Amino acid sequence: GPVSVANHLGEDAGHLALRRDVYSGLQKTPKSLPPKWFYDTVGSELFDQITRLPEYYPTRAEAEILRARSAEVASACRADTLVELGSGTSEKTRMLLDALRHRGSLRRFVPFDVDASVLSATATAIQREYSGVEINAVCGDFEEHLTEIPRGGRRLFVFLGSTIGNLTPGPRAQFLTALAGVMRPGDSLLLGTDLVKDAARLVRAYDDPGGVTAQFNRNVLAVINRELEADFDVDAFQHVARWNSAEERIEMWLRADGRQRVRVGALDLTVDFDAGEEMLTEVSCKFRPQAVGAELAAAGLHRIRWWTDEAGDFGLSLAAK
Ligand SMILES: O=C(O)[C@H](Cc1cnc[nH]1)n1cccc1
Repeated sequence: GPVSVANHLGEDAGHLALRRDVYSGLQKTPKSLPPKWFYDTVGSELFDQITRLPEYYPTRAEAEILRARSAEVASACRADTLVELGSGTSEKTRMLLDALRHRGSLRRFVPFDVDASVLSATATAIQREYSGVEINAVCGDFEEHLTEIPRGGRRLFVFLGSTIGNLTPGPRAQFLTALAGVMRPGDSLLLGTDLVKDAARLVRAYDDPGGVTAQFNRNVLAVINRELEADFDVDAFQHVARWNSAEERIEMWLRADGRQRVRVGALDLTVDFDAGEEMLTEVSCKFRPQAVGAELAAAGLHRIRWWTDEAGDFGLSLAAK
């Protein structure tokens, strides 16, 4: 089947994004940075390791549900088109493509991510594995290009791994409304959400003893050093995995050991950390089963299936327009 890659991000859309977020976030109280900057190539290789740590259940837990329920997903949604908000490199992507193909209905695949080079490699791979699938890959972001996803057929939009947990409730409803807004009736969304559980287990999942997560968190300082010509003393920031009980969310902070004075050249800006000051680099919202379905409803989607792993750790929702 034919490939297409359509690119809607400027050649430097990523750099200007990085300059804006760092400039704004290094000047607020407390300092905060978006988590999307974790995922350069070094960072992406660290995230590949996190998914295989014993402490980090979410990848395994979702995998278990999908290894069991992918057929039922394909049966209930009847889609001929799989749209992934994500790069399409997962094993779980092949689970869902397998289900639609086994159902005799796999006609089209639409990966939707921001790195065109990842999309082009994904399309090549999928096009070799699945004869007779059209791979319409889209390079864009959620804030402006969800309308660039192709029309027609019955579409299953997929957004796994509790990625939506990276969105606090304000931006989260703003995303679900936009997505449901581009969905046609008969389309359906598959959404993974990590569930509230024992806080001791939540905190260990985000601070593994060897510190693979610690390097992942600190890696944000390396990306800023390199792409904005800053001088973070990366070794003098400490990984801190916090449980925010009232918002029911994990938080990833960097605590500054000793007063730091960092200068980001490309921005012509100097920031200051007091000794022990902590910067927010991620939130990882955990969910309750009723609150997920209710939130889907606010956006105009009606959950028809909810699915849990054998242990109750992770939830997969299937909702229709
Ligand atoms: O929330 C998560 O556990 C991860 C990020 C992360 C893993 N360990 C520390 N941070 N994730 C998954 C989708 C989007 C972010």
